[PDB]
Amino acid sequence: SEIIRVPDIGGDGEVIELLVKTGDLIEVEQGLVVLESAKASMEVPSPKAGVVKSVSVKLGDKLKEGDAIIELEPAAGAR
Repeated sequence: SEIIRVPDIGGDGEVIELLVKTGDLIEVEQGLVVLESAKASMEVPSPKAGVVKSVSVKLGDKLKEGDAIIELEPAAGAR
């Protein structure tokens, strides 16, 4: 699995709402979270089609770029 931290926003990223859960399988397109900026709010979908494994963040919490956000587990066959 790979950890997905905050991308390059150019400022601080405050979590507004969370439309995901643990064990939920996302897709390459569906949104994932809604962070707000100092001049515009941006959303971040799932960067990989996997199943949420653990949430290292919360709703309303603040995070600075470079900080880990969540850990998706893209079962690449494994079996």
